[PDB]
Amino acid sequence: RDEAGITGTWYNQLGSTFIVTAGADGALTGTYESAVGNAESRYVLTGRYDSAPATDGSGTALGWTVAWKNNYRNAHSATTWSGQYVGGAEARINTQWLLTAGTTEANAWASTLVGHDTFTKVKP
Amino acid sequence: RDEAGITGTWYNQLGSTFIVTAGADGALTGTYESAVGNAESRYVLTGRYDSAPATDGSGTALGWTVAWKNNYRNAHSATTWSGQYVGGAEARINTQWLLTAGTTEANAWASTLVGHDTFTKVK
Amino acid sequence: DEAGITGTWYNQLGSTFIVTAGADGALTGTYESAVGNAESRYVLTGRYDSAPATDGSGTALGWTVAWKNNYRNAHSATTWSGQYVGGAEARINTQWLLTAGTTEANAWASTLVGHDTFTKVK
Amino acid sequence: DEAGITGTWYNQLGSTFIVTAGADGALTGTYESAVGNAESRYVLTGRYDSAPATDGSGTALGWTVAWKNNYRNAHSATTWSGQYVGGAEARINTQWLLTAGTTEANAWASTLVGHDTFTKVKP
Repeated sequence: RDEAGITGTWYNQLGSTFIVTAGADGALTGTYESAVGNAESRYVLTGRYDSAPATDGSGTALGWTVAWKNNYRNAHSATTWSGQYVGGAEARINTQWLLTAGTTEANAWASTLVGHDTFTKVKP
Repeated sequence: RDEAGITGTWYNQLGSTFIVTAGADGALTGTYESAVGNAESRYVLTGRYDSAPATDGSGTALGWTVAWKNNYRNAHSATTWSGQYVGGAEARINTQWLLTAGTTEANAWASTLVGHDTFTKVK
Repeated sequence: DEAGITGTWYNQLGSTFIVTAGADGALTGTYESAVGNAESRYVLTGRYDSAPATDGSGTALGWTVAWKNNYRNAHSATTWSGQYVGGAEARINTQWLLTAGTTEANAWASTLVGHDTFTKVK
Repeated sequence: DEAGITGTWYNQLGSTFIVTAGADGALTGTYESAVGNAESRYVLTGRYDSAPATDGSGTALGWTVAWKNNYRNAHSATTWSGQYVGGAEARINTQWLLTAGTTEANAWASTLVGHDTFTKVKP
């Protein structure tokens, strides 16, 4: 388990804030606050992680989702982050993400942005 | 919202089976069974959807995650699907996905597959 | 194969992909997009595996269009990465990335991803 | 940006990208990968926006390598899509898709996705 390691507050290269708890049976629960886009304050996130990773120095696979609706705004969109947690002095979660917006069928070719976020326990 | 429309069993183009409950608060919970890769039986999934979508006939944005560990197997990996639900007679969830495996730092450039899954109510 | 790839292809959106595959592994031709900030034909260039596996695998390829021609400039570029699969029902199965020139501030939102399947008839 | 893009670039893995930007929007050159099933230099071709915006935006570009040369054939191709940012920190920021030739049964796992940043300084 990297339950110890994952749980807590993380920061990406944009200044976004990711607060998460890793449960014992593979759950990720928390809130996400984005520094960019059509977003204000905290959004619910849920995800999953590998609770029994390989002990061979490999990272721990995880992922989570945010739907960009809360008590402030609704951006009619959702982001999934897919990546791995890497332990050590400078712990890191390296991710790629997909951000899909609800579109009409004629616009659906342009529904989905892709990008990458690196999270550290210390802000930039 | 699409709570009723989304809740149920979905099948993708590979024969994979998505069983999902959409909650009133925007939650998705259920099980995923992959017909492909290093997987057997059901895996837990959790995700979110837009519980108050646009009414201009847009899709409903959603996403979910599966970590590929259950009682039977552990593939040391996780998939996320990001996409949108389109309701109607031929209801569809159109998704793109990222599958990341735990890797060493030297192999991290090769950690993440990308693909697309289209889910339908009937196989 | 050279001649199997060479020719006119159509995707699920009604776009038109006209390509010649060189013996040197080159792809050259033109792309006409049915959607987005585009009109008329655009130059494309790419590469393909000119000596693929013989075990029934497809043939890897990729190409780029920058969305500038004599009519329009959308300050963006698409790359398609995929594989050609021969046979009665010949297909090129691709995923693509479309990056627009952005400011540094908006760079997180620079790139769309999608998937196009090309066939020999519409 | 033709003079600015033209040159020898290195990514964070130490791969070498030698490119020439043409007047007519062409990119031509060689790529040498520090990782995967690769040896020596491979032909690349691509395109860039030869008349970009004047508003501080980057220059959109992309290129393709097929991983066949005289030394090796990985039966795969990578495309990089990104933008050139001029000036102080001269940078090409890209995302990439690496597709292998696969059987139809394995086509779900045909494509890797990643990100590479290029600078003229070898790290």
